[PDB]
Amino acid sequence: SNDSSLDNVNIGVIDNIPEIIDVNPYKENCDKFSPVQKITSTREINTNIP
Amino acid sequence: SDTIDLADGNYVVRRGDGWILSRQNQILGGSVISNGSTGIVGDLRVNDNAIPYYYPTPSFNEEYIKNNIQTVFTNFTEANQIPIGFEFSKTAPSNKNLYMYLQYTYIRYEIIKVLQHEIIERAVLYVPSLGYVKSIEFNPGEKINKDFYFLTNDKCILNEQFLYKKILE
Ligand SMILES: [Mg+2]
Repeated sequence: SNDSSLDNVNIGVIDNIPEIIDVNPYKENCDKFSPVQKITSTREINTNIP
Repeated sequence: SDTIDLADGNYVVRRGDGWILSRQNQILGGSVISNGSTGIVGDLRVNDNAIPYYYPTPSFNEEYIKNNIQTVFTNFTEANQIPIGFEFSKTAPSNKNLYMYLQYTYIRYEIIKVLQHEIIERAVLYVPSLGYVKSIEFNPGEKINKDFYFLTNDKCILNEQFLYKKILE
């Protein structure tokens, strides 16, 4: 569990990899984006001691 | 080579196509065909076999060479991602055996430094262009010349070129 995780990332070799030009797309690569809604509930509690 | 008729400074030079390296002749492999058959040996210049070989100098590192060559001559970084094929076909005579071996050809680029009209520094880049095969018909146990197999120094199978451009500061 050492404080070192990106040691195996070699910037030089990565920078030498050419960009992806001829893309062979996969047709159904995404889902319908479903937004998440949230109703915030409020409690009302009484007290005599502050 | 020494004392060119050029002004002082740095130059990018194209030496032409058809350069084969020393001791690298038969490292690709060979084919033995016989008795009227036809052998076809070829390759596809893509990815790792298209990576150029660099030979830098203290003044001319890898980036200097690559950028200057690509600014003046053909951009080999873009062009080596597109696969390009080549092939050679040879037919064996009847009742005889023929051997054929393949070796890549290279574009030879140079970065030279001229000081008082005499070359004092030269760095060399080999860019893998295409291939070249050599063939010979052989008898069982026949001796073969040492020149057919082995190459001592880097040489150009075609006429050498010298296309120079002065690198501007
Ligand atoms: Mg170009």
